[PDB]
Amino acid sequence: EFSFDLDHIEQVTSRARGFKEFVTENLDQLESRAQKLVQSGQWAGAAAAAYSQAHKEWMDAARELVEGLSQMEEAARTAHGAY
Amino acid sequence: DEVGALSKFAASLADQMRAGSNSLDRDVQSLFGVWKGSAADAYRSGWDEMQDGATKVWNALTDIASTLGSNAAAF
Repeated sequence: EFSFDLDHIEQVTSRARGFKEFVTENLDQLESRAQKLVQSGQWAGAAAAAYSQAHKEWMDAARELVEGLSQMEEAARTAHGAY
Repeated sequence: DEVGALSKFAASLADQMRAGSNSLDRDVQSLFGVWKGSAADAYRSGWDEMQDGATKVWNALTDIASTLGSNAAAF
């Protein structure tokens, strides 16, 4: 019924989901601790600009990472019969 | 000290994301030896977009890690 290959796809997709969760959880922790520093004023001027730039990059990238995963999940669903 | 801590945190996360991303890339590519058709194709381009995002994250983490480590005083 449900071949080895489909179970393999589902396992890889599951690892990609675990990876996405790991990435977002830790970026969340980083943003939370760093944003305190901008909030307190300890990071101002060039220091804030540097953080802001990196944060912009990883936020836009995180979105691209989730959208990609979403495509993988729809595809794996399609392969399993969940059209 | 929080500045040093965040530099180490960002650097460590970068190392883990790079490893994770390369590992997933190998796993994903191995599926295409047997999985063919429109869903396989869509999965491949989903992964390409996911890996692209992961790379941009890794690059941003490495950059801020280095700036915080090397320019600690301005922070």
